[PDB]
Amino acid sequence: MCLKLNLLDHVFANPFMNAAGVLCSTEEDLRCMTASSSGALVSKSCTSAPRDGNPEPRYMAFPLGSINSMGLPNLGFDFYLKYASDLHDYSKKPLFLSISGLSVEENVAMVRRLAPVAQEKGVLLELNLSCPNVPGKPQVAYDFEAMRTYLQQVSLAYGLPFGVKMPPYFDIAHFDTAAAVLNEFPLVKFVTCVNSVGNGLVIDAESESVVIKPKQGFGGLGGKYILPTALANVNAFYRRCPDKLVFGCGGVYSGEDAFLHILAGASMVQVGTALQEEGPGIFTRLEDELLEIMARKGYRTLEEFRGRVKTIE
Amino acid sequence: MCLKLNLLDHVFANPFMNAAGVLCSTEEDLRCMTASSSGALVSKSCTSAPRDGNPEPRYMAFPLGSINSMGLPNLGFDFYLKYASDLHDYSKKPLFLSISGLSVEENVAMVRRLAPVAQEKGVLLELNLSCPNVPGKPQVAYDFEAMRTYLQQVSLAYGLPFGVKMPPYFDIAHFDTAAAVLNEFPLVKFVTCVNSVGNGLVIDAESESVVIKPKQGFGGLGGKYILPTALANVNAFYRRCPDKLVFGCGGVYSGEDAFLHILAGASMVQVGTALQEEGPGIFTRLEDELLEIMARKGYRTLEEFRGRVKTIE
Ligand SMILES: Cc1cc2nc3c(=O)[nH]c(=O)nc-3n(C[C@H](O)[C@H](O)[C@H](O)COP(=O)(O)O)c2cc1C
Ligand SMILES: Cc1cc2nc3c(=O)[nH]c(=O)nc-3n(C[C@H](O)[C@H](O)[C@H](O)COP(=O)(O)O)c2cc1C
Ligand SMILES: *C(/C=C/c1cccs1)=C1C(=O)NC(=O)NC1=O
Ligand SMILES: *C(/C=C/c1cccs1)=C1C(=O)NC(=O)NC1=O
Repeated sequence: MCLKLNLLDHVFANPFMNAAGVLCSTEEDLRCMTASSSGALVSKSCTSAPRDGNPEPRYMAFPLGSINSMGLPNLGFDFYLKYASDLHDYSKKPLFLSISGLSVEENVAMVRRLAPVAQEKGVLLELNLSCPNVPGKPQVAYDFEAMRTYLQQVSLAYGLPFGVKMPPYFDIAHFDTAAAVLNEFPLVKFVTCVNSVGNGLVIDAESESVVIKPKQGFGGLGGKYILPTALANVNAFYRRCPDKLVFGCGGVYSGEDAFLHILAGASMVQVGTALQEEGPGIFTRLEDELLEIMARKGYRTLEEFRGRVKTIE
Repeated sequence: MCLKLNLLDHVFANPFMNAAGVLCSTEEDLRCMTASSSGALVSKSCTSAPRDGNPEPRYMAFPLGSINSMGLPNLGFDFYLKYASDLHDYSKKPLFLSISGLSVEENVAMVRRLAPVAQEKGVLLELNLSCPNVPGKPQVAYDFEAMRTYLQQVSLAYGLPFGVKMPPYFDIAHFDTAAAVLNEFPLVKFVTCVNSVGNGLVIDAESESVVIKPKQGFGGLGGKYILPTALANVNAFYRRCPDKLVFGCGGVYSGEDAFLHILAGASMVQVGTALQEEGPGIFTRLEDELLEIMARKGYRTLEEFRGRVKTIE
C-alpha cells in the first residue's frame, strides 16, 4: 500500500503539501515544512518588492474554518528565489514557488528570473491568479481576457511547465470558459483548485463586530465552509482539462477529505486552514488516515481511485 | 418585547419567512407556512407552464448544510397566481410570489398578469435572477448586461415595486457593478441576498459517489456552509443600495444567526435548509432566540441594530 506519486518529473513520497500562504513565509517556515512529513511544499505568494501586508487582525479561525485578508505580506521575490537557488534541500522533497505580481509586467519580470533556477534546481512555479484581498485589484481569473493575457505573456517569458492557482467558480458557464482558456496553454501542466472563497464576512455576535480589520471585515474563506466548493472545482477542471494535472485545495482536515479530493481528480492535495490550526504534525495524521481508508477499501495506490467519483445513472 | 415591523407598505409580525423553494410548492405547503408563526411567506419560483423538475435524488442534507439541484419543479404560474388572487389569507401575513422564467420574454409575460393581482391584493414580486440548476441557463445575475435587460423589461411590463433574488458574489468589483445595475431601477425596492452558493459538489466517501442525480452531482449549497458568504452579500448590498431594503437569506439556524443577518443590514430574514430539516416549528424557536439576544443586549427594536455591525478602527 503506497502514497507515492511521480509527476511533473519529480517523485513525491505522498500527495500532501501546504497551501500557499500557510507556514511558508520565512526561512524558518520553509525549513519547518521541509522537515515535516509532507510530500512537497509551496512558498508564500510573492511580489517583486517586499511588502508588509494588511493591518492586524488579518486572520481568524473558527470551528468551521477561517477568514483572512492578509493582503500583500511577503519577504519579496529576491528572498524566495534565493531560497530555491541556495537554501532548499531538494533531496528532502520538491519545492514549488508561488508568484503573485500586481500587473502582468511584474509577473513577467519575475518569471524571467525564475527560469534559470527552475532549469537548474527543479523548483516549480505556481502562478497565483486568485487573490481576493488587494483593493482595486480583483481576482485576475474572474476576468477571462485578463487571464488569457497573463498566461500568454508568462508562457512566453517563462517557456517552462508551470501551474496556476485558481479562484473558485460557481457557474457552469464559468467552468467551461475558464478551462478553455487554460487549455490554450500547453505549458500549464497543473491547475490548483481552489484559492479562498472570496469576500465572506464573519461577525461576532457578542461584540457586534467583524473579526478582521482590513476591508471592513471582508476576507477570503477557508476550511470546512468551502469543501463542497473545492471538490466541485477540482472535478470540474479534472473533467475539462484531460491533459493537465489538478491539485486540490480547500477544506482538507482529514484523510477522508483528501480521499474525496482524490476521487474528484486531485493529484497533489494542499492543506491551508487545517495546517494553520494544527501545525505540521497534521501531515503524519493525514497520511495514516488516508492509508486506513485505502486499506479498508482494498486500494493499493492513488491512481486506483483518482478521478473515479461515481455519478448517479 | 414584540418583533413587529413595516416594510414595502405592509405590516409583518416578525422578520422571519421561508426561503423560496422550501415548504412552499403545493397548496398544502403554503397553507402550512401561513399557519406557522413566520412573519411572511414566499411561494416556490415558477415558470409559465408547470414542470416536473429534475430526476431524484435532487436534495440532500448534512450536518453543515444542504446541496440541491431541484431544477424546474413547480405547479406553474397559473397555480401560484390563483393562490395569490383567491386562496391566500392576507389577514394572516404578507405573501411574496417568486417567478423564474427561462427568458426575459417569459418573465415579462408572467409579470403582465401578476400586476393586476399585485394591485388588488398586494402580493409582492420576488424576481429570481440566480437559479444555479437549469442546464444551459446560467445565473442571470452573473451576466450584468443580461441582468440590466431583464430589469428594464420587467420594470416596464410590471410597473409596480418588486424585489430580486440575487446570487452570491465573491468579488468587490462585482458587488460594485451589480449594485450599480440594481440602483438603475427605482422599482427594485428589495434585494434578497442570497440564493444558494452555486455548483458545489458533495461526495460520499463510503460509496465513492455524488449524492444528487442531476448535473453529475453538482448543485447549490445552503446551510452552515454559506453563512459568512450570505452575511457579506447582505452587508455589501446594504452599504451600496441605500434606497432599497436588503432581505437576508443563507445559513440561518438560530436566533443568533438571524441577529447577525440583521446587524449586517437584513430587514427580513429567510430560512431555507434549516426549515427544510426542522420544519415550521423552527419559527417559534427563531423568534424566542432573537428576542432573548435582544433582551440580553438591551435592544427593544430591530431598528436599533440593523446595519450596525461594527468595523475595526
Ligand atoms: C493565512 C492565509 C494566507 C494565504 N496566503 C495565500 C497566498 O499567499 N497565496 C495563495 O495562493 N493563497 C493563499 N491562501 C489561500 C490558501 O492557499 C488556500 O487556497 C485557502 O486557504 C483554501 O484552503 P483551506 O480550505 O485548506 O484553507 C492563504 C490562506 C490563508 C488562510
Ligand atoms: C430544496 C430547495 C429549493 C429551492 N428552491 C428555490 C426556488 O425555487 N427559488 C429560489 O429563489 N431559491 C430557491 N432555493 C434557495 C433558497 O431560497 C435559499 O436562497 C438557499 O437555500 C440558501 O438559504 P439557506 O442557507 O437557508 O438554505 C431553494 C433551496 C432549496 C434547499
Ligand atoms: C492574496 C495574495 C497575496 C499576496 C501577497 C504577496 C504576494 S501575493 C491572498 C490569496 O491569494 N489568498 C488568500 O486567501 N489570502 C490572500 O490574502
Ligand atoms: C432554481 C429555480 C428553479 C425554478 C423551478 C421552477 C421555476 S424556477 C433553484 C434556485 O433558484 N435555487 C436553488 O437553490 N435551487 C434551485 O433549483
